Parts: sequence; structure tokens; C-alpha cells
Amino acid sequence: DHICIGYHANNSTEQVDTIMEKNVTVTHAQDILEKTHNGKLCDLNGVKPLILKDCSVAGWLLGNPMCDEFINVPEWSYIVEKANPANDLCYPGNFNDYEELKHLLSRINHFEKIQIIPKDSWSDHEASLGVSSACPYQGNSSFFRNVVWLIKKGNAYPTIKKSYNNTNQEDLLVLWGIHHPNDEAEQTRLYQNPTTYISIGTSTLNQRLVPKIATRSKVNGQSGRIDFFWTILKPNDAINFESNGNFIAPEYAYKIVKKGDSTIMKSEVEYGNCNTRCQTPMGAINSSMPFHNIHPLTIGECPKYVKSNKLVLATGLRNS
Amino acid sequence: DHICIGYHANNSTEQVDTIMEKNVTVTHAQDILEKTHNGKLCDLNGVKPLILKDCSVAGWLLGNPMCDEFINVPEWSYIVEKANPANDLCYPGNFNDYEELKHLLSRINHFEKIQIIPKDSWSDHEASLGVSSACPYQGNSSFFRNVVWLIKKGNAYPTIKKSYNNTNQEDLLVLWGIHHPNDEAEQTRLYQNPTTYISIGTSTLNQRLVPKIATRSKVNGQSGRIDFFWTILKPNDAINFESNGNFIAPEYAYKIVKKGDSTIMKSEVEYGNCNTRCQTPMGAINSSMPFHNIHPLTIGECPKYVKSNKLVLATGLRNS
Amino acid sequence: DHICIGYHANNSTEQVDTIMEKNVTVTHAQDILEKTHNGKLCDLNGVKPLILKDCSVAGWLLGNPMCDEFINVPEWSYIVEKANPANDLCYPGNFNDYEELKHLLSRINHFEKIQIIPKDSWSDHEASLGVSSACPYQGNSSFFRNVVWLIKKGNAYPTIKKSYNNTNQEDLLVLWGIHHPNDEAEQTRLYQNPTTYISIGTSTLNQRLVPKIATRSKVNGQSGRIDFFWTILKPNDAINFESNGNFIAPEYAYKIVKKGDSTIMKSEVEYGNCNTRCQTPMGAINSSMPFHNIHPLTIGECPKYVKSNKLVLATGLRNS
Amino acid sequence: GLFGAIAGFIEGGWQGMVDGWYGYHHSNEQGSGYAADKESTQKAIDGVTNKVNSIIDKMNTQFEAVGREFNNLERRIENLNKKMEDGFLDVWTYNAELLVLMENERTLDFHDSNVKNLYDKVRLQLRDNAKELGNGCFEFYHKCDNECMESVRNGTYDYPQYSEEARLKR
Amino acid sequence: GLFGAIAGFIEGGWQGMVDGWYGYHHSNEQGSGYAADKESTQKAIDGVTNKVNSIIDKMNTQFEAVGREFNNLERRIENLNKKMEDGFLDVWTYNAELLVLMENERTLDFHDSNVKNLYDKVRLQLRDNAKELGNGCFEFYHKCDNECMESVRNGTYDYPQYSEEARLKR
Amino acid sequence: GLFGAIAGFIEGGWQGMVDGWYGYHHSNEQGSGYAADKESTQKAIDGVTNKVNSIIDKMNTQFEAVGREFNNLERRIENLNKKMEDGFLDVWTYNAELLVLMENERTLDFHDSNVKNLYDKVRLQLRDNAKELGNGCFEFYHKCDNECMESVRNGTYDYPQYSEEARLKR
Ligand SMILES: *[C@@H]1O[C@H](CO)[C@@H](O)[C@H](O)[C@H]1NC(C)=O
Ligand SMILES: *[C@@H]1O[C@H](CO)[C@@H](O)[C@H](O)[C@H]1NC(C)=O
Ligand SMILES: *[C@@H]1O[C@H](CO)[C@@H](O)[C@H](O)[C@H]1NC(C)=O
Ligand SMILES: *[C@@H]1O[C@H](CO)[C@@H](O)[C@H](O)[C@H]1NC(C)=O
Ligand SMILES: *[C@@H]1O[C@H](CO)[C@@H](O)[C@H](O)[C@H]1NC(C)=O
Ligand SMILES: *[C@@H]1O[C@H](CO)[C@@H](O)[C@H](O)[C@H]1NC(C)=O
Ligand SMILES: *[C@@H]1O[C@H](CO)[C@@H](O)[C@H](O)[C@H]1NC(C)=O
Ligand SMILES: *[C@@H]1O[C@H](CO)[C@@H](O)[C@H](O)[C@H]1NC(C)=O
Ligand SMILES: *[C@@H]1O[C@H](CO)[C@@H](O)[C@H](O)[C@H]1NC(C)=O
Repeated sequence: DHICIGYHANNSTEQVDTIMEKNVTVTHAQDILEKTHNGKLCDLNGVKPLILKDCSVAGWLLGNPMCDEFINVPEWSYIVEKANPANDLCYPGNFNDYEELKHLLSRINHFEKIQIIPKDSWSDHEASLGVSSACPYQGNSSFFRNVVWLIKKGNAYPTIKKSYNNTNQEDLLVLWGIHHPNDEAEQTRLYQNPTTYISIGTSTLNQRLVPKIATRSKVNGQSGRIDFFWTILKPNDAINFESNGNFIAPEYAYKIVKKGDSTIMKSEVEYGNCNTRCQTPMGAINSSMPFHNIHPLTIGECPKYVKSNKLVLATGLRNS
Repeated sequence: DHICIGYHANNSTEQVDTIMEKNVTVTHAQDILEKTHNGKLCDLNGVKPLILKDCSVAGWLLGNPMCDEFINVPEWSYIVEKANPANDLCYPGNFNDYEELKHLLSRINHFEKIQIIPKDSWSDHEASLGVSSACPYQGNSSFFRNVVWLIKKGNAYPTIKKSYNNTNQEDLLVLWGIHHPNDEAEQTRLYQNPTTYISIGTSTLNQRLVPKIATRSKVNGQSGRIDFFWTILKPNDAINFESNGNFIAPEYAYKIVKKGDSTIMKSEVEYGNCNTRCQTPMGAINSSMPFHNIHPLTIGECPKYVKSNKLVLATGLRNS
Repeated sequence: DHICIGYHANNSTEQVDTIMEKNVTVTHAQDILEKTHNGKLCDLNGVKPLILKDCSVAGWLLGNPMCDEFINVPEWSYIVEKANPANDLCYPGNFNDYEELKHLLSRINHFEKIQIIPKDSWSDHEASLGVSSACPYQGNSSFFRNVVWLIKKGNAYPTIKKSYNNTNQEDLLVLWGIHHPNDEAEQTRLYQNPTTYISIGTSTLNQRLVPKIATRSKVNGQSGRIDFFWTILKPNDAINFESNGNFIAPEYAYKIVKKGDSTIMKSEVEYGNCNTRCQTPMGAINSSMPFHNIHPLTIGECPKYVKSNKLVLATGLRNS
Repeated sequence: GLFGAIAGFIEGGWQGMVDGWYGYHHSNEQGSGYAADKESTQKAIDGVTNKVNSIIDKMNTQFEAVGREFNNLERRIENLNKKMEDGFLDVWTYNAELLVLMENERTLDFHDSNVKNLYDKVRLQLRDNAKELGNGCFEFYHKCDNECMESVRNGTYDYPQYSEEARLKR
Repeated sequence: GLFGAIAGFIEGGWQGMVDGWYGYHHSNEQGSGYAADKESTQKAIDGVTNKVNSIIDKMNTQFEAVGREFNNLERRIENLNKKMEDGFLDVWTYNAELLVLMENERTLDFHDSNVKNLYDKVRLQLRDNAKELGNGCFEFYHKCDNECMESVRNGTYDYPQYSEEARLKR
Repeated sequence: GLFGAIAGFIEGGWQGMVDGWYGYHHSNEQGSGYAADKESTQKAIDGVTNKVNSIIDKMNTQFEAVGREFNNLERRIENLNKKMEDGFLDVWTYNAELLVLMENERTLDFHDSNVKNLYDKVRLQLRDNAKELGNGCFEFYHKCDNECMESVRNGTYDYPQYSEEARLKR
């Protein structure tokens, strides 16, 4: 009469690793690493991203004319921008504190584009002359739509005094610019006054900008440059502009009406009319696993990222 | 005749965790995590902190008149400052490289406040006119005490040339300012000369400052602004100031006479006439434990910080 | 008849540590920690380093006259510079964005020193007068060799217009300077024109520099200062300079012809005519071990760095 | 193994045993076949299940990358940013792999320990009342019904009972 | 346990044993009661004490937060600062918890291993000169004085002595 | 040890054994001396060798310092740089030391486990056909040739053979 003590076994081929032994075949294993993605960009819990296509963030916020698609943007779950967008600044120049702005952006889900200085309020100055071949719209010359390139009116440029008070409850993103001509002739031909400035003040901002008249390379066919500058105008604060030339005035600004979880994704991956709880620059993830290896930069509720190629937990015993 | 092999047991309820099993009751345990604090701010090994109360570091070093309590400060073990001190700059403006200064501060235990330019040495300029309602002292108008707001003397502002050589063995913190008026009338009414500057030189410093005359929001009832600037004047170096207006001159500077372990604590927790070897923004720690969970930012000899809620070491065996 | 079960033993004294027991003598151990170095600086795989000796990186790239040894430098595997090189700037001043430059440097193995503005091309200006006692060469006065200190020619300083187009396939490092005099007399004595500027433009650079005439400490016997500025001139871009005084013009620039693994080592350790695969500021390492403890900052193929004093792996069993 | 039993004194596993993890095999006139243990398998299920949750949970406070941009005059801080994010990515990749390597070894030795523990709850109740082949099998100095085996399973093997024909079998 | 002895072949613990950690119990005409082991308990005291110091000491090179301030145009580097300090706080919180979880398991199995080791220093000296109940108790094929037990404690149990009445008890 | 055998029931090590790690000693009329085991030593060689490579390999994704310079108005970020590099240096110094401390303990207990496993592959084949001294030695109830020991080494000890003079020796 014969009784034995023994253990389970099966026809399984799933392998684990240990410190002493690799590929120890086991009875029961649990893979805990997500290795795959749907290869599309998707809605994040029902909210569509903003796909900037061929436009950069600057091109968007200044309103480069090739970016008309983005004149009015709905609320987004996250932002997607190419590595090298073709439409940025039609007119060459610098965008001051650009990265700090994108950082701000990344904590923002929606803007309302509001008008802060009316294009009809410039009686003593020309407000539509005012365009460049560097920024074309359908063959004809144009300019960034959110700002107004003021020009002299009949051989004179009186001192602009303009202010705007923030009567809203939300912060405002205000943008403006300075034109740097190539020589002093174009300086007089544009603004009459040879020596000029732009002062900009708020309760925390105190800036004076002076044009830099100099000879540079043509970029986009221009040797002149335009530098853009921004601030966050708080509720009940006012912004005051004073200039006697070279002023690229605001027309519109952006009201910050929704804040929360966002990011600016770098990707070329097509939007694919899907919906996900976790998104990566390479594609979306639908998994119950706690680890993945697709990309470090994700948004949503995601598995934790690792660089591993395989990651399996032995649950059963050594197979035979 | 009967001999047995067995183990200790007791009426204990102390529990530990392990990878497979949680709350395994044990015979002997050692809690290694400090979870409590005395809830007061204390002396650190016999040296009292500097409790800035309602003043900020800037308010202190410039000598905002509401901060008279700090005209002379004894050596401190650490500094405590509120989240939003009410007395900072009575007169609105910028404090240049403020955070870099606080960083310097944090490695400093004591200053000697010395006089570097005598308030009696301005014969060709008015040195007491010189005050604003923005910085009141007992109803009447005043100014930051460490600096002197120079004004024109009888419709003239000759060029200031002033220098000071550091005859001490310690480094010096030197502070000075520039006034930015609202319009060119106040500019002439204050300093006579319409176009002005402040040059400041040392063996490493070479600065020119120009006033920015512009229209801004009233802050503290003022639209003018004052920007403050500092340097570390080395032993045997000299500092040279040249100005033809808008100069907020030094009167006093701070000699760095004690360096070592300090920090700038953010806290609202009352000082409590006690003494400790380890201090946290929430309160002091008196423990022999090697870990605590009170706050990451401490000073003194402290347990190492963790985010754990419980941390107990099993020393004995499983209980029954 | 007697058969036994037992284990190996030996006369060994090599000890290991474990969690419960320290210095457990063992039968077989493997030390995995490299603790020693040859104490010389060496070639890195056949390529000699650049030993700057008594010169700093700035002194080199501007061509301080005491650094003639480095007028032409072969390709290097890494750079070695002292803690406090005696030859930096013969003439006192600032080197703008110095650290960002060294960072660039550190990814560079070789420059070609090319001529971008010919010293013979200044017909309307004096190009050899032009020197200071601050920068002596063999008793007589001299200047940084890579740049040209322009002076007025016969009581006049016409407006310089000079440009240079990058006809090469490699990026260029371009350097230039501005002179800040002590008083307005020396300003007129040097450059005739009292109010001056330097504009510098590229496709991304747009700079205006204004001299700061002020009183400072003598440093190297001078109270005047010279600030140096640089850019990376891309292939097919041009650089344009315009100035009516105080211009310290480029003569030569550096072509970036080899990029790859380099570093800037701080060390006083003599070069020792050896060759290594792994180099540290303290000396070279020749080892098969996977860990060392010599210094964190190494170059080459190296063991991973730890702070441990001993690190031994038990391979055998407990000795007797 | 480490406890000598799996891939040791008990050479292989029983395909016919799919009733559980660690079981018995009874072989008497009435019938052959297998039967698993419950207070042995289940206890191993909890321990392995709890361990898995523990590993995962211990891992959810791990570092999460964030994108930050920089201009061409911020090369030092951008490089600092890159090295500090890879730095943490490498730490957590190290931690997860290493906690998997180490628990795998323990999970395997846990099983082995639980089989050897089983072989010893039966043996230390059978005394000199049975044969020990040493292959993970037991032969009797007496007769055993199908529900007699159930006594040695349940843990309630009656010693002041079968001693007579055991001692006299010698 | 993992070594089958604690909460295994030795069901529970002895409240009356507060003399030490791992002990014996003698029960002869002269007197009942408990007595602990010293070369067994003490050796466990060192090992557990050393382990504790090791854990703590291994932990004093851990990351220490530092406060740094930033202006409103330093948002990227302030965020970098925040993530790198929490980053290290999380690493060290992970390390300390995990080293506590893992050593707890080992400390428990160390004890278990030391009890089972004890049961086998007595058994492998008693041979066929005594009964093995299998509950962590031993009955004799001979008579044992109070200072006879002290022979099996001390380790010096005399075999070329008691063999006569043991063999003849059968 | 942890498995009771090294520095336990087998007091010391055999200097005369330099044939391998875990061996036997035969002592019959023909000749004394030692002989090691191969399927026991070698299996321990692989396991220890693989472990070493594993530790090292697991360690080559470790943090590598980089020098970055800063001006006197970059004191906050330079300090940030210093703390983040020491931060990682401390983490990896912690990891390497701790993985060495922990594997050392395991390597030692692995050996111990493999000796005790050996003592039990012989014992569980010898049954009642031999004496068990309990010191890591075995005496016979029968006669054994030099190539008879080789049967208990090879694993092929013939039981349906020597049973006659073993049973009758009592
Ligand atoms: C383990 O198996 C995998 C098969 O994918 C192989 O990559 C690896 O080299 C093997 N190593 C060992 C020890 O068998
Ligand atoms: C903004 O206008 C509001 C509304 O009257 C007022 O309270 C506030 O003072 C104004 N701010 C400025 C900067 O003028
Ligand atoms: C996501 O996975 C779940 C679970 O298997 C499934 O119900 C769903 O179809 C998946 N979604 C997509 C887009 O395939
Ligand atoms: C362990 O006990 C604590 C009681 O405070 C409880 O929080 C936890 O959920 C328990 N877990 C288990 C496994 O019993
Ligand atoms: C500072 O005065 C000392 C004392 O005579 C002198 O050595 C030094 O040159 C002076 N420095 C300046 C900047 O004038
Ligand atoms: C600090 O703890 C020690 C040790 O128990 C004690 O002597 C002392 O009274 C405590 N200090 C305070 C302020 O309670
Ligand atoms: C271990 O031995 C070394 C000898 O170099 C000594 O530094 C250390 O204190 C010793 N510790 C113990 C536990 O023996
Ligand atoms: C550089 O010269 C090349 C060669 O003709 C030309 O393509 C390019 O436009 C020039 N760039 C500038 C800035 O003039
Ligand atoms: C480097 O070590 C190797 C290996 O032992 C040896 O061949 C060589 O001589 C060593 N090089 C020097 C410079 O000593």
C-alpha cells in the first residue's frame, strides 16, 4: 500500500530569471511589462488633443497667417507639435522667454482669445500698412494676426499712450513686439522719429525696449527683425504702453480659463480617432500591467516606465 | 522521562510587515521611525534663531522702517520668515538677484552693520528729502534706513563721485538703488538733469544703470519704482559710484563676520523658548531614532527623512 | 568501514562582510574594487591631451601673448587646466557666457584656427596701436593675438562696416570685444567719437554693445575693461559688424573640425608619457575590475565609481 | 533546489496532479490516482499573491519623466536635465529588475521549502509504522483504506491504533 | 515557517520560557519546568543586533533636502529642483522600506532555522536511545537525572554509557 | 550556518580535500584518503559564476558624473548640480554595497545548503544498512570495496544486494 508526496507539473514554456539561473522554466508566470501600443495619437478620456500640425506654439499665439486653422482653439487634453514646424515666425526675430512660456502652457487646458486693444483705436497712426512679404497669405503680403504693426501717418508718429485694465477674473497672456530695422533710412521711412523706444509697465513689469538698427543676413528674405515679448497680466492690474516708434502692438491676448494636466508632446504620429486613458508620443496604451517600456514621456493614468526588455514574475514552481 | 525543544512566546501585540505577510505579530520589535515633534521653534544648540516676524529678508537688509526691530541683529542659528511677509519693499520695485542673495545668506550666521558712505558727506546734494508716503514711520513719511535717496540741491545735481575701500578682512554686502520716475516732469523736479545714469564699479563689477521713465500702476500708492542692486565687496577692493541723478546711495553695508551652517526656514510656528539639536519648520525633534517623517527641510543633527507612515524592525520571532 | 561527508578548507585570510556578520573569513573571494592609479596624466588611446599649463581656456582662445605655446594646437583627447591659471586675461574684463563655451568645448576634439578678418584690411583705422602694458610680451607691450584693438587714424574714426561669410562646411567660433574706458578724455583720445556702439548680426544674433565709461579699480594695472563676446557662425551664414569706436575686432576664429568625446579636467598632475584606456584627474587606471574609487570624473572606458573603501565578493565557503 | 526536495529527493512533477500545487498520491486495492493538499497549496497561494501586490505597490512611488525645453544658451542646464532624468530612469529600472530577480529566487525556494515541509508532516507521523523509499514515496507495514489515507492528509493519523501489525511485520 | 519548525512541528511557544529565546524543557521525577539555551540564544542576539546596526549605518549616506528659491521667470528650473528632491526622497523611502520588508522575512526565517537546528543537535545525539514524538518533544528508553539533561544541553551527551537499558527496553 | 551543516553537524573542513568543494572521504582496508564530488561542486561553480556576472552586469547602467562649471551668480544651480551628482553617487554606492552584503549571505547559505543536501543523498540511500554517527560520517553494517563507495557516489547504490549481512549484523 503506497502513498507518495509530490508536486504539480505542466506543459509550459514560460521562463523567468533569477540571480544564479537564467531561463528557469516555470509552472506559472506573470508578465508585468507592457511592450505594445496602438501607434495612434488619441483623445485623452474624451478630450481631443490640439494637433498643431505644421505650426509651432509661437506661430499659433502670434497668429502667423499660415496657422489660420488655429485662430480659435477648443479646449485640449494635451498639445502635439512637430520637431521642426515650418510655420513659426514668418518675420524673423526672437521670441523672448519662449521656453518659460511653453512651461506655462503645459499647465493649461484652454485659452479664450480676447481683444485688449482695438485695431480701430489708432487714429493718429496707420494700422494696416503693416504687412510683409515674409508673412504671405494667399500670395499677397500679411502679418501675424494677433498683433498690429503700427506705421507713421502722414510723416508723423506721435507718442502712443495706451493702456488696458484686466476686468476679468482670469490671468491674461499679453504679447507685443519691437521692430529692428536694417538702416536709419527705413527707420525714418517707417516711423519718422529717428530715436525711439517702447516702455511697458504693469504692477510688476517695468520695461524699456530700444530698436537695434543694424545690418543682418536675410532670413525669410528679410534683414529686419522683430522681437516678441510677453507677460501675465493679473486680474485688476493694468498694462501701459508708451512708444514713439517701432511698436508692434497687441490687438488680442489670451485669457487663461482652464488649468490642469497637460503637456506638449513632440511627435509626427497621426491622430487616429480613438480614445485612451494613457498616451505616449509613439502611440496609446491600453493595459492593466503596472510597467511599460514604450516611452518615458506620457500623459494620463499610465504604467510606470522602465528600460527593460523583459520582466516576468515567477508565481509557480520549477517545471519538468 | 521527557525533554522538549521549544521557543519563547509572550503577550505582545507589536506587528511587523514582510514581503509575503503583513501584520505578522512578533515577540520583539524595534520601531525606528520618529513621528512626533514639540510644535515649537527653538534655539539650535544654545543659539537663538532670527525670527523675522512680519519682515522679509529684503525689508531687513534695506531697513524698511517697519522693521526697526532688526536694525541690529545678534548672531542667529537659522532664519525664519513667513510665507507672505507684509513688510518687504515699502516703495515698489525690483530686488535684483534676490534668490542668489538668499542663497548666500543661508551660509551666513552673522553680519556687522557698518557705515560705508556717511550721510553727512553729501554737501552738494539734499540727503533728507528723501522720503515717501509709501514708506511711513509713525504716520509721517520715511524711507529705507540703510540707503539714502539723494535729491537736487537748489536746482542743481552735480555729478556724484564717491568711492569706498574695504579696509576690513571680511567680505562686504553692498546695496544701492535706482529711482524710475513716472514722467519727465518729476524727473526734472527731483534731479534737475533730464538724462541720467548710475555707474558702479569694483574689480569685477562694471555696471551702468539708466532710469526708465514710464507710466505704471500705483503699487503702495506709487507709480514710480526703485530697483535695488547688490555686490560682494572683497577685502582691499574699492567700490566707485558715479551718478548725475536717480541715485539711491548706500549709507550702510553688511560685514560678513560669521559663516557656517544656517538656512532660511518658511514657517508660521511660534518661537517657544526651548532648545533643540534638530529643528523642522513644523517643530523640533528630540529623538534617538534614525528616521523621522516630520518634514524634509531640517537643520541640526537629525534622523534621516522618509515618507513612511510606519517603519518597524522585527527583532524577535513570530508570536502565538 | 567508514565514509564521511565534508567540505573544502584552506589557509586563507581573505574576509567578506554580510548583513549579520562582518569579517567572515572565506575559502574563495573576489575583490571587485579598483583602489589604485598610476599617478600620471596620459594619452587616451594614443591621442595626447592638451595640457594648458599656466593658461586658461580664455587665455588660449583669445591668444594671451603668454600662451604662445598654444597658437596652434593639435587634436586632443581631453583638456587639462589648472585650478587657478596665471594667464587668463592680460587686460581685465568679462568673458561673456564663459561656462556655456567650456561646455561646448567639452564636446570638441579639434579646432582649425582660420583668419576671418584680415589685419591688413583696416585702411581707415590704426590696427597696431593697439597694445597695453597689461599684456606684455618680452618686456614690451602687446595684446591678445586673435583679436585686433582698433584705434583712430589721424583724429578720425569712420564707421566700420565689415562682414564675413562662412564658406566652410564646419561651424565657426567667432570672438570679439568692447573696450570700456575710465573717463571721456581717453574715450576721445582713442576713438575720437564720444558716443559709440558695436552692432553685431548673424541670422540668429542681433547685438548692440555700448561702452561703459566709468571709474574702477586698477586690475593688472588697468582701470579700463574689455568684455569679450562669442557666437557660433553656421556654414553659409554671415556675420556683420558695425562700429564707430571701442571695437576689438576679430582677426582669427576657430573652425570646429572634430567633435566627439572630450572633457575639461581640473588637475595639477604632471603628464607622464604613458598611454591609458581610462583617465582620472588623479592619475590613470589599468584594471579589469568593474568598480573603482579613485575619482568620479573620468574619461575613457572605465570601471563604475563608488565611495566604498572595500568591496569583496564571497565566492567560496566559510573557512576554518 | 535549496531545500533538497524539488528536483532533489522528489525527481520530477506529476502531470496527473492538476488538483493543486503540492499534493499526495494514494495507491491501495480500492484505487490509484492523485489528490492535492489544500492547507498547503492555499497557504502558498496567499503568500505568492500577497508578494505580487507588495512588489507592484512598492513601485508606484517611482520617478516620472517631465519634458522641459531649453535655448541654445542653456546647454549646461539642459544637459543637467537630461542626466538627472536618465539618472532616475536607471535607478528605477535597476530597482524593478533587481526586485524581480531576487523575489524569483525566493518564490522558487518557497515552493521547494513547502514540499519538503509536506514530506515531513507525513513522515513524522508515520514513525516506524511505514517504509521510507526516499524518492518521495511511502510503503506501509500495514493496510490502508481509501479513507485511511484521509487520516494522514487531515493531519489526524491515529497512532494508538495501527501499531500492532506494524511492529509484527518485521 | 520556512524551516518547518516554528509554527510547524513545534506548534506554539512557551510562555513559561522567559529565560531566553530558544530553550529546552526537562521533565523528570525530580522536577518539571523550563531552561533556556545560551550558545543558541546569544548567537541569535549578536546576529540580530549586528543586522540592526548594519541597516541603520547603511542608511546614513542618504539624500538630504535643501531649500532653494526661484523667481517667476525660473519656472523650468524650479520645477527641475522640485522633481529632483522628491526624486531622491522617493528613492530613499523605497530603499528603507524595502530593506525593512526583506530583512524582516530573513530575521523570522533565521529564528525558525535556529530552532530547527536545535531540535537536530539533540536528536542526532540521542540516536535510538530515545523516543521521537515529533511535536518537539523527546521520551527516553532510559532514566535521566536533572544533571543528565545537562549533558545533552552542554553538548556532552555520553553515548558509550546509557546504551545498555536503551537497547534492552525494546 | 543556516542549514545546520557547515559549522554545524560537520564541525570543520578538510584541508586534504583540494579535489573540489563538497566531497567524500572513503576509509576501507584498501585505502584512506579523500575524493570530491563533481555533480555537486560543478553545479555550485555555475551558480556562483552566474551570480557574479549578474551582479556586475546589473551594475553597468549606473550613474556617471559630468563636470559643469558655473559663475558666481549661478550659486543656486551649481549647488543643485553638486547635490544631484552626490545624490546619485550615494544611491549607487548604496546599491552596490547592499547587493554585495546580501548576496554574500546567500552565497554562504547556498554552500551550507549544498553540503546538507549531499549528506542527505547518501543517508536516504543507506537506510538501515549503515550507522549514522552524526558528525558527517557513516559506518557500515557491511563490507565496502573501494569501488563499492563509487556506487554511493555515482548515485547508483544497489539496495537489492547488500541487505543480507546488514540485517543480520544486529
Ligand atoms: C536565456 O534564454 C534566452 C532565450 O531568449 C537567451 O537570450 C539567453 O542567452 C539565455 N541564457 C541562458 C543562461 O540560457
Ligand atoms: C484696474 O481697474 C480697476 C477697476 O476700476 C481698478 O480697481 C484698478 O485700480 C485698476 N488698475 C490700474 C493699474 O489702473
Ligand atoms: C482596451 O482593452 C480592453 C480590455 O481587454 C477592451 O475591452 C477594449 O476593447 C480595448 N480598447 C481598444 C481600443 O481596443
Ligand atoms: C494589517 O493591519 C493593519 C491594521 O492597522 C491594516 O491597516 C492592514 O490593512 C492589515 N493588513 C493585513 C494583511 O492584515
Ligand atoms: C584699497 O585701499 C588699499 C589700502 O591702501 C589699497 O591697497 C588698494 O589698492 C585700494 N583699492 C582700490 C580699488 O583703490
Ligand atoms: C529630550 O529627551 C531626553 C531623553 O529622554 C530627555 O532627557 C529630555 O527631557 C527631553 N527634552 C525635552 C525638551 O523634553
Ligand atoms: C572587521 O575587521 C576589520 C579589520 O580591518 C575591522 O575594521 C572591523 O572593525 C571588524 N569588525 C568586526 C565585526 O570584527
Ligand atoms: C553667404 O554667402 C553664400 C555664398 O554665396 C550665400 O549663399 C549666402 O546667402 C551668404 N550669406 C549671407 C548672410 O550673406
Ligand atoms: C596594464 O595591465 C596589463 C595587464 O596586467 C599589462 O599587460 C600592462 O603592462 C599594464 N600597463 C602598464 C602601463 O603597466
